[PDB]
Amino acid sequence: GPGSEEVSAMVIQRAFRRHLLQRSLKHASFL
Amino acid sequence: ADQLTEEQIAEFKEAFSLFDKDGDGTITTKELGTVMRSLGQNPTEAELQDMINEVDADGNGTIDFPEFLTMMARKMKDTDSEEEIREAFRVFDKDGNGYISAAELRHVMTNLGEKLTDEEVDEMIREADIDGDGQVNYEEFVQMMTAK
Repeated sequence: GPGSEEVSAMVIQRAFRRHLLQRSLKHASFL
Repeated sequence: ADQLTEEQIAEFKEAFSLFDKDGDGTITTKELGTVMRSLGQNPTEAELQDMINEVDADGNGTIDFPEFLTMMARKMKDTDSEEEIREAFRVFDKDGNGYISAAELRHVMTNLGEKLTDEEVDEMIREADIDGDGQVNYEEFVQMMTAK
């Protein structure tokens, strides 16, 4: 499986892509 | 996880079994709003009534232990949280200073995980590098990503 460093990077990336979703609405198919 | 576990069920049984006043393995729909709040949560009357509509569909006015555990299984999720994001930065802060460099944040996003796009990286840099004055102030950047 992936490394501890790799899943830590992916947690920051997922939180940042949620921040981008609320800022820019480019993938806002949720509603 | 996206679902409940035996070690969680073993604790929820102790609370549910105090409201099992009939001894049959059931609670009422009015005790549901007691037991979920006595477990330290605080859902609304509307959220409680919507979870009742999902189990009182038979019209019996009662809830079996596994039907109550479906509500708890649906409440478990793998989604983001400040206590999860903060540890990822704390793992990368090998010096323990409470700050990292813009070079480290660029590297740990472009090399590790899936490789983040340069237009996403340069935005993640901008909003932290301005606030931490040439360093990344990750401790407050955790909040700016998930505040509501």
